[PDB]
Amino acid sequence: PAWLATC
Amino acid sequence: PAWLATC
Amino acid sequence: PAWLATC
Amino acid sequence: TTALVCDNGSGLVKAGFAGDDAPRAVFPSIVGRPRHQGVMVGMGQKDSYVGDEAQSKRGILTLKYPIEHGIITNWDDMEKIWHHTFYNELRVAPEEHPTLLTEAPLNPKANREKMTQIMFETFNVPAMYVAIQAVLSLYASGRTTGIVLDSGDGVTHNVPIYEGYALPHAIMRLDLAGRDLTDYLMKILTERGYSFVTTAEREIVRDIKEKLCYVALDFENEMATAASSSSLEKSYELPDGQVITIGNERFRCPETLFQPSFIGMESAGIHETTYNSIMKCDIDIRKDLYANNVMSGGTTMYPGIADRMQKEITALAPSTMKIKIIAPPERKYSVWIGGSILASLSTFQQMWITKQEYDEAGPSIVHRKCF
Amino acid sequence: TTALVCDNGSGLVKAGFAGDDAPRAVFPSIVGRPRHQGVMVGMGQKDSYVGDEAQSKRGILTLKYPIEHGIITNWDDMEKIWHHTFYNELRVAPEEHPTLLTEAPLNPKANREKMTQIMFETFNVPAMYVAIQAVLSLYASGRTTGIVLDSGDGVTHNVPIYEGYALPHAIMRLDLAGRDLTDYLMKILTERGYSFVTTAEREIVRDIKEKLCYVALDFENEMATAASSSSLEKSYELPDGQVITIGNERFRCPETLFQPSFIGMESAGIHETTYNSIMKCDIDIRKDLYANNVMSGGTTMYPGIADRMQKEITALAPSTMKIKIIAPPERKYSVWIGGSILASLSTFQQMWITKQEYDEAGPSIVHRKC
Amino acid sequence: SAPIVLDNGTGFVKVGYAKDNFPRFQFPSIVDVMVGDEAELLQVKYPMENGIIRDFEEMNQLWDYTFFEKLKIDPRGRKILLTEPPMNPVANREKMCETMFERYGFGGVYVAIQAVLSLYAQGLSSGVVVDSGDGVTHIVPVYESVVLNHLVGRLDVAGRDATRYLISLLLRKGYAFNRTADFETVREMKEKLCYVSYDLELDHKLSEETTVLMRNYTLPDGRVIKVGSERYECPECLFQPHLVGSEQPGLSEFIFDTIQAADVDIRKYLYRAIVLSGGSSMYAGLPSRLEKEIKQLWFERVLHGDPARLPNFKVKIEDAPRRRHAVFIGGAVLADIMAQNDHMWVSKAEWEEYGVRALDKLGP
Ligand SMILES: Nc1ncnc2c1ncn2[C@@H]1O[C@H](COP(=O)(O)OP(=O)(O)OP(=O)(O)O)[C@@H](O)[C@H]1O
Ligand SMILES: Nc1ncnc2c1ncn2[C@@H]1O[C@H](COP(=O)(O)OP(=O)(O)O)[C@@H](O)[C@H]1O
Ligand SMILES: Nc1ncnc2c1ncn2[C@@H]1O[C@H](COP(=O)(O)OP(=O)(O)O)[C@@H](O)[C@H]1O
Ligand SMILES: [Mg+2]
Ligand SMILES: [Mg+2]
Ligand SMILES: [Mg+2]
Repeated sequence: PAWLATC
Repeated sequence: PAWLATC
Repeated sequence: PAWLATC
Repeated sequence: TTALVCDNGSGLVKAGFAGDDAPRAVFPSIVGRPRHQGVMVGMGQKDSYVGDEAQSKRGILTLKYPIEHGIITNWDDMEKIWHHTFYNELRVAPEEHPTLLTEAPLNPKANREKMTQIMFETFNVPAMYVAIQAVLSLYASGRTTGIVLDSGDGVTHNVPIYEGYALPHAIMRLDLAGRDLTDYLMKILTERGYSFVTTAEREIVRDIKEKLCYVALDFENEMATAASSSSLEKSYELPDGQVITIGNERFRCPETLFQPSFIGMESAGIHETTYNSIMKCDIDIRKDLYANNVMSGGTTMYPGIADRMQKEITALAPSTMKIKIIAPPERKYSVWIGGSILASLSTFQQMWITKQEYDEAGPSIVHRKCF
Repeated sequence: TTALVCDNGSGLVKAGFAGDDAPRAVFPSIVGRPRHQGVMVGMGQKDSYVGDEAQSKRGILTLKYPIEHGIITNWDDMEKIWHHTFYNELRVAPEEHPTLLTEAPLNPKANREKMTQIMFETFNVPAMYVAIQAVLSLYASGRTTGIVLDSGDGVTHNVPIYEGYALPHAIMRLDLAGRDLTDYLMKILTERGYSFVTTAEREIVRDIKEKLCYVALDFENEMATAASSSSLEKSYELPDGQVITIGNERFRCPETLFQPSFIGMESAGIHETTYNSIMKCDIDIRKDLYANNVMSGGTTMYPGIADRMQKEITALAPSTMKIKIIAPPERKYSVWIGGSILASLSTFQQMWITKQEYDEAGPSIVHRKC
Repeated sequence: SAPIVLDNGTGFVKVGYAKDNFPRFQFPSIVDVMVGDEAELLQVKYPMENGIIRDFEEMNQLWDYTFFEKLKIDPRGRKILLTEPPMNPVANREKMCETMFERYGFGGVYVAIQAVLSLYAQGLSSGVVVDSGDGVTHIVPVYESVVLNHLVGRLDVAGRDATRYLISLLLRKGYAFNRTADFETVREMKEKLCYVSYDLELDHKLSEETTVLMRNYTLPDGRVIKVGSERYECPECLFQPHLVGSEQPGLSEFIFDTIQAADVDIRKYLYRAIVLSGGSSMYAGLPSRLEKEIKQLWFERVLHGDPARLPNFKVKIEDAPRRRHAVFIGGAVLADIMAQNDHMWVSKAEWEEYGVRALDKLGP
């Protein structure tokens, strides 16, 4: 979630 | 990997 | 290759 | 009784009849299996998926490429793809039509003979011949000599020929292809912050690679410009809608092909191996090979690849020796065009290896009647 | 007042003292350099490795052979190898030890000049000299007549000699010793399924061919009986623990040696060139050489090469001429034994190339004294 | 005048000095400000859910508390090293170095990789290390004191994910802990009653046929709950990411492919030396289960059903009671080793000029 895209 | 040995 | 020309 | 052909490359199967200027089936070569069990009744819920269906509903199906680096790995998936190609896209029964195949050089004779055996014992084909994915590109170009460099999604090889006489001792092959490039792209994106680890995300990264990725002459100068200014930062949207920005990675990716030291491999680049191969031949034919070298297959549609290769080969070779690259726009289907031309030719008919020959001599015949 | 010898082979190198009957320090002539930049700090890491160290730890180091087909191409690596073999394996100062070198018959005069200049300047030795591997391989057996066929790691050749007088118009040279052989073995293994493209894989193939492959007599009959009967398929283990089977490659490799057409050349096999060299010679020495024909070199250790060689040479040669090919054991060290014997001979001392001659007439003196 | 050690972790944080076997202090990074061991009620943040950082200001508050309350030093020049995942985005370490060089001097830090840190700690020079933290895990090989940097592997399923799956299982059973609290209690019960199944089918049959394996656990409020198959199931959700919702091969197959991607001549030296690090690796029955899984995967992929030569494998996994602080011990050892030369570090100077680019001196 905190990868600016995926996860 | 799929050369039955190396790679 | 190492004959400065051929091979 | 018109013949057909089906180039089953590691990226996508190109299948089409002969005597045509372009193929019909251009469909991706992937097999998807549902991650979950599924409970719906009467609405699809098939136990497998193949072709564009996988790429469409990829967010759930775990994907698998049956063939890797040109060698087959899942014969069941391979024959499933062949069935889907022959009975759904082409809508034809191979029992009344031959089937020309394609394969990369220096591949397992076991793999080739197993392919022939399954094609003969499962589809009841009347004849079945194989060939290289480079002489076909040469035929499509319409020449009779020169060196040919293919960079398919699975492998990357180069082969010289002069007046139709090949030179096996000069052939060169490497396992570098678009998959390693996509892996390196995912790694450098994670370095940026964007994470891509699944198969659908791998396909998205491959689409990004196909869309925006180039090369340059001065890699160090490009790196300096990208680190100083932001004129190279390009944007791309995703199905979710959250746009993203990418910088020097677009051109840092192919540096793996031009510098395998990035990914870890120790072999040299395409320019060095091409120079070595050319040097393995005789000078009287090297003079011409330098003057006409053709590119084919995917992984070479990048913009500017011609200038980089030209500069590299010119710096590696003497100056007085003129050099000219041949990179037309119709390269992704050059092997198919060559296969169609060869199937439409007349003499090649006599070379077709039929069913009775295989039945009486076994698969070992393929290693003699063919290349 | 003693001596010293150092045979520099394309693949290996063997150095030591004279007088003895066997070499002292033999090791591969290679240089390994680290390719994966960035190491764990504190433990320390060297810049380059040589000798058995590289072959022991090579999965991370790219290897380079400073010699190709008997010719030198990396003088820095050659100097490093000389330093390692003169200061570590022997731990002897060469300033008070006259050394001896080796070199294929036909090689660049510039290469020989650079070799002698390096040995004279960068080591400050009292004297030195060069020779031909053929003469030393012959001195090993002691016989003075006949023809000698040498085959190292990257270069091979044949040379006749009669009563000490050599026939330079009959010497023959070729570049098929073990390198194109290893390459063709890699190619056939890829054809079988196993891939070998790196340098560590190249050393693995060198070892597997040294241990398993062997030449045959009837190539076609052996290929037929191997394709029909699976009695020749032999297994070999790898450092990881795997196992790989090999069949007709053991015949195809020496067959490639005999038929360079498989490699992409037009030259003829060793037998044809040997018969041609013997033909250019006079008739009496032709007869005297047909009897005493010796084979040496590491490549010569293929089981069953003498019988096949004599069979071919007899089939292509006239009758009434007994052809007794000879190939004694420990032949790959025959050059070293010949060099040691030559250095031990008192007369040969007068032929030493001292430092005054080099300082006066430069390195070109090597030619006049040779 | 010796440097300090600080391996800022996902949910925990351990600190000591340049040379100390056991960490002097360790406390959860949970969060006037309550940052520190005061967690024993204000807001709960848990900023570092993974190796990434989100609330950099709360991280600064936590570091201030650690340096002023747990520690009594506020220097500018005293070197202090750090830790981070292998492929942690550059922005995280950039912001970390920026704050630690602006708010404080700390001339010279030289952040490093928990893999090589734990490797130093064990006092080794070759082998593969599998760190299993709370929010992320990674795998790093090494041979003859050399890093590959191209076969390193990351995997974002461990700790927190297994805890969430256990919560979902207890919900399926009926017991619910929807409150933000009780997360620590569930973590405690997990680390207390959990173990990998050497034989998954055997454990399933046992749980389905027998009343044993069912335990009763108390809570701080006073009530009691019952735990069953979840005990031996959560290590399976760790082993089977597809169960959690991620598309990855797992752990054993992951390390197997990572090693096979290397050179044959190294593979052996990796099967003979395998170390672990992180509290998540302390699940009972994990090492032998992983060894058996590796053996089966080899038997399947390579030999295809030939057990004649399987015993000639010689696999030797490694485990110790100090994997909980292996990264800390390695950081301390490396700090004590490099405390002499300041060139290898990145002093407070040469920062405004090309500070960010100086951080590229570590990873080419
Ligand atoms: N005795 C135990 N048994 C099993 N698991 C445990 C035990 N003790 C702690 N854990 C787990 O370990 C996790 C804490 O890991 P820790 O914070 O030490 O990793 P880390 O070193 O911070 O990793 P990173 O440096 O990558 O962030 C907790 O979420 C908890 O579930
Ligand atoms: N426009 C493009 N730009 C860059 N790369 C491309 C482009 N189109 C295709 N590719 C690459 O080419 C690969 C397809 O290879 P392909 O030519 O189909 O191999 P084969 O000839 O074996 O079928 C894909 O993996 C993709 O990454
Ligand atoms: N027992 C053996 N069987 C087959 N080949 C061998 C054997 N021993 C050595 N060789 C080959 O011989 C080569 C060594 O050549 P060598 O005789 O040292 O050349 P030089 O005479 O120039 O030193 C090696 O490359 C190796 O492949
Ligand atoms: Mg292709
Ligand atoms: Mg030799
Ligand atoms: Mg950790």
